Amino acid sequence: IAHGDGRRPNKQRQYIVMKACNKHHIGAEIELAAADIELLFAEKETPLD
Amino acid sequence: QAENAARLGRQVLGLLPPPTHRVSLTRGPEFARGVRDLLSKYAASTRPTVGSLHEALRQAPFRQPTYGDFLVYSQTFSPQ
Repeated sequence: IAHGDGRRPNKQRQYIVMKACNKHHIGAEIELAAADIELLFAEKETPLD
Repeated sequence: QAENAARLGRQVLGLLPPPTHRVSLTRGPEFARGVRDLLSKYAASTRPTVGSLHEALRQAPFRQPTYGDFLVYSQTFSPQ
């Protein structure tokens, strides 16, 4: 906004903003017992099995 | 009584060393479908279940030790 005092005039301005993303990583470990993995493939035998 | 023998049809043919990867060239690129245990990154879902990963657990490494059979005097090896 210009005005009538002795101040210098104002040229038009321009601004440029540089923004970037950030990487993040997430991870958890599950253990599974070897017999639990195996007897999912073992055959049905008896009503206790 | 052959049901007992049908058990040994299951267990012996189920427990073998994995055979050699040999596919004739006239079949084509079917051999790439016969490579499953080298695949080591299985896909996951929102709610994964065993039925989604029962194929994932099926590939397991090949581990079989070699035993030793010793016939010992009962005096040297303490019985318990």
